Amino acid sequence: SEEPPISLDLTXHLAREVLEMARAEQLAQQAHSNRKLMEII
Repeated sequence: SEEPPISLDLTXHLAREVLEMARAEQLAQQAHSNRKLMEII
C-alpha cells in the first residue's frame, strides 16, 4: 500500500472477464453438468 489503486481500478473493467467469464464457466459447467446428472434423476 503506497501507490494508487491503478491495478485495482483497471481490474474493475477486467472484472467482466475474471468474474463474468469465471462465473459464466461455473454456471455453464454447473448448468450442463447439473442438467446431465439431474436429467438422469
